[PDB]
Amino acid sequence: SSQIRQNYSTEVEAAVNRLVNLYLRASYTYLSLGFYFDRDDVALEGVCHFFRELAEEKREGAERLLKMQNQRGGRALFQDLQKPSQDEWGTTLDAMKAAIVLEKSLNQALLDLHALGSAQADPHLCDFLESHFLDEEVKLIKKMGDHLTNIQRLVGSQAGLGEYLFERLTLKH
Amino acid sequence: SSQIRQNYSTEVEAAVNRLVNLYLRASYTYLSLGFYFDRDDVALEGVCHFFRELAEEKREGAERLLKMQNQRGGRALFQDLQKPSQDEWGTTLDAMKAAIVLEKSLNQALLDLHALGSAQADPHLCDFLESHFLDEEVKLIKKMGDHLTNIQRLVGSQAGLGEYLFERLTLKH
Amino acid sequence: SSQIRQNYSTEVEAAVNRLVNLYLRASYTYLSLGFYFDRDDVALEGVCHFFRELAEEKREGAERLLKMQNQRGGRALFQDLQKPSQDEWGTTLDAMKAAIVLEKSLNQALLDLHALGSAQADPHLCDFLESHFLDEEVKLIKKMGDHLTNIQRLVGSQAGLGEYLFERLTLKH
Amino acid sequence: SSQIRQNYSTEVEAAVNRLVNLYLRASYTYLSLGFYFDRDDVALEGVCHFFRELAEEKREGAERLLKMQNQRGGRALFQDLQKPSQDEWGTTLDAMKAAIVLEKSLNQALLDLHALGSAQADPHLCDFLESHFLDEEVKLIKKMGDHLTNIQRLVGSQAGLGEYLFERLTLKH
Ligand SMILES: [Cl-]
Ligand SMILES: [Cl-]
Ligand SMILES: [Cl-]
Ligand SMILES: [Cl-]
Ligand SMILES: [Cl-]
Ligand SMILES: [Cl-]
Ligand SMILES: [Cl-]
Ligand SMILES: [Cl-]
Ligand SMILES: [Cl-]
Ligand SMILES: [Cl-]
Ligand SMILES: [Cl-]
Ligand SMILES: [Cl-]
Ligand SMILES: [Cl-]
Ligand SMILES: [Cl-]
Ligand SMILES: [Cl-]
Ligand SMILES: [Cl-]
Repeated sequence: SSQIRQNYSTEVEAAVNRLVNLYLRASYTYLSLGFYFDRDDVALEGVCHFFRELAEEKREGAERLLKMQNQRGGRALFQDLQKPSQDEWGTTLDAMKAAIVLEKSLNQALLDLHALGSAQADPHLCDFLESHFLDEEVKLIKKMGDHLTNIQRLVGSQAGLGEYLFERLTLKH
Repeated sequence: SSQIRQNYSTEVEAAVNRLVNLYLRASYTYLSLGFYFDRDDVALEGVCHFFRELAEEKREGAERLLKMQNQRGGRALFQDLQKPSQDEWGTTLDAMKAAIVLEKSLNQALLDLHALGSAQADPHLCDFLESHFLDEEVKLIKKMGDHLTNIQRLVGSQAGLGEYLFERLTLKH
Repeated sequence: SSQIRQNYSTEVEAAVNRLVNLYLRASYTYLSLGFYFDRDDVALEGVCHFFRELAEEKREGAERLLKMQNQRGGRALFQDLQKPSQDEWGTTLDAMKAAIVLEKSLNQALLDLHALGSAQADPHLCDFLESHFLDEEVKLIKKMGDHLTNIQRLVGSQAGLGEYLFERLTLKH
Repeated sequence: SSQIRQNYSTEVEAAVNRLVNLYLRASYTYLSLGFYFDRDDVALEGVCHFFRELAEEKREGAERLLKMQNQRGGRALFQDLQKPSQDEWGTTLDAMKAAIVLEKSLNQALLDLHALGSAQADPHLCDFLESHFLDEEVKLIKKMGDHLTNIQRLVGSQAGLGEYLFERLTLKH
């Protein structure tokens, strides 16, 4: 491919491009989740901020993958970005469940790429994912699960009241 | 009218005087809303502060209109100020709905003056309203709508509890 | 649509959603332009930084449109994001010409939305575009044109040499 | 071997000693490259500094390997250091190509040691190489490739002029 490319399979190169597309899709999903909670008829500004911050983190993930692709001598290829799965996201409970599902899918794609790298004997790819993605995803998913449990505990008691309290007393605003 | 007056119609001059009267009326309404929430039998001090601050903003709006009237070479004319529409304002929900209606009426008067200025080819009037009124009104109305949604969410759960929480955890105090 | 919506046409609401999609498309295009110049076989890091910064500005444009859509009581709707028009962008000259074409298309969409707002008598939309988009686009397009002229002057003399010099002595790095 | 040695194969111990010899050889090569560019008849002081800094980094690599060898309870063994492959290194283009070849050979030796560690089930060796060598080598090789492209772009235009410009405007001096 390149003067610099060394030990970098076409299979990993393509899988990295696909991972960029997944991260950018996830970023777009979080942009939609954030602006839904800014609606005047939803108006949970801590929830909007929580998802806007995730939008930024997923775009920064994609950018780190793209930097690595060029450092390896691979070639970035972009594809269309599919729109998010919903236009309206329901309650904070519904939204957090959607978010966990999303992150679990990202985490499965990271694990699938790690396994490809291991099959291709590409230790720099495995190190990169271990250094910058896999621990961050486990930590995020635990935080989301904690939030889900707290929202569940709250909305089981009194849904509107509970959703307000969660936004006010757990989420940053 | 004046050594300085230029491109400033009698129709806009009169409409500006009427707008001053509307802004001062709105200021008076917010003074009544604020002191109602300071009643010992209502006692929502964040709500009182929210409306007292709006009272001040509407009087500052009127004063900016008056400064502009004199900068254009128009003549300020004051009329009686009608008392606010209610003597007691109900719950925080009722009060916020009254406030949104009030602001929407101010915003319609601004839009009507903008349209007059455009019909009279008065771009300094249009710039002035765009610079100092129209965006501020859209922003305020969105904030009020956000508050309304949060109060609704709260009082649908448990009215007294919800009203206390909103005052404590959304409004500044 | 909403408790707050006032003077906000369905035609402008839809056109704003389309403008968000154009700005996000442009952001994606600039992401591809930036990472192309980071290729080891292209390696113009000031050019990469110039387009990455534009990527960020166009995503911030989209986010400002989305905030305004919610402030007006419109509803954000997202569509698929088409991939950029090229996978490889040629020389700095070719890339800057692509970028000017892109910005001129954004500027035409802004002008078309301004004209719709004027036809719908929506002065808050016109103020918003005048305050935050139209001057910034004219300024950017002039800068790009200046760059284009300098690159042309350089590559007409000695293409590789000239492209290096432009990157080193005009672009930030 | 030792009171402390645990899970540390003789095969990895020997391969580490060989890697020390390769890193010290590379350090010596970069010392020769640096002083060649300090010749009065070559006189590219940014190029001299670039290779002297690499000389230092490769000796620090060797020293880190030696510290790890002792931390594992292996025994350092030193062999003769072969002289660099050339006495005169040509142009900056020629020198950077020599340097990339050198670094690719170091990177292949690191990958070969990683594979040995994986075959021997030595995760501390794999972690050590991933923490301190493999990412640094990928980053260095990308930088060198970027430099190579820029030098090529320059010397294709006007060789002496281009080499001066690269030294002056890319390399630190
Ligand atoms: Cl392959
Ligand atoms: Cl396509
Ligand atoms: Cl690993
Ligand atoms: Cl806020
Ligand atoms: Cl007149
Ligand atoms: Cl009277
Ligand atoms: Cl105007
Ligand atoms: Cl107090
Ligand atoms: Cl309509
Ligand atoms: Cl679709
Ligand atoms: Cl305007
Ligand atoms: Cl840099
Ligand atoms: Cl052994
Ligand atoms: Cl010997
Ligand atoms: Cl490892
Ligand atoms: Cl010196």
